[PDB]
Amino acid sequence: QVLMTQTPLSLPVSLGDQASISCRSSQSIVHSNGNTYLEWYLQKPGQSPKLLIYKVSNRFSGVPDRFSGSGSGTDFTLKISRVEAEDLGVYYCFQGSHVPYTFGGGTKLEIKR
Amino acid sequence: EVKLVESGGGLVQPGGSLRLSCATSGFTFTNYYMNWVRQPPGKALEWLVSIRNKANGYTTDYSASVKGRFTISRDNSQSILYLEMNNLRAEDSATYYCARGYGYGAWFAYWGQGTLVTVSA
Ligand SMILES: O=C(O)CCCN/C=C1/N=C(c2ccccc2)OC1=O
Repeated sequence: QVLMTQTPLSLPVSLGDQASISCRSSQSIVHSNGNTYLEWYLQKPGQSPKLLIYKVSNRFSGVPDRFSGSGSGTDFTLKISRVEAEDLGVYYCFQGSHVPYTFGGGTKLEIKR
Repeated sequence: EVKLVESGGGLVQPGGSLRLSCATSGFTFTNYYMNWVRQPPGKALEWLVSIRNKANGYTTDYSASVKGRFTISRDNSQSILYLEMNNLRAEDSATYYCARGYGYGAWFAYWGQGTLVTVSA
């Protein structure tokens, strides 16, 4: 089981600030076909998860371009350049390269008090 | 256009069983991967089962956790995904979600609203 370590657990932000979430796989995540199936998800309160980025870096259609993903080896980062109220929720990174497929523990992006 | 609607959750005592359903429309079913993911009330999304499209022989892959207790299947005539769950227990109580892949290389590009499963008498 490839472990996905997500950090931080809680990321308090102010609307309009940049924000970075990171992941850390315990082994390579390169599928045998060559692709790295690393995606990012966003679960808003009460809603079902939504696909943000796939294959480490490809922003899914319809997703605000303030979202972007990157990384190499076992380090992956999901960046939000300008946090909007609608971006508040729980983010999950996920690897779908090696079985069993694995999510990170989640990162709660919330309003900073 | 793309629709996924789960159904089959409920309240059940330990050791019992249920069959989840995932009705879909808006796309040619047989050509996409389908999956079941659950989220216990605290907690983190957890991948459970997955089944590929026709071009991949409808191959499946299970999470050890539900191995030999859960079984996924798909009715291609009706475009419906199912999940037979046996010998249920506390750690199985959660919201279950069905999801379909993306042709450009993504799992769970679309999710159903999910149904609830509560175990514990
Ligand atoms: O996008 C096209 O219209 C569709 C035809 C076939 N696309 C199949 C799909 N390919 C995959 C998929 C999912 C995870 C890793 C790599 C590929 O999931 C799908 O459902």
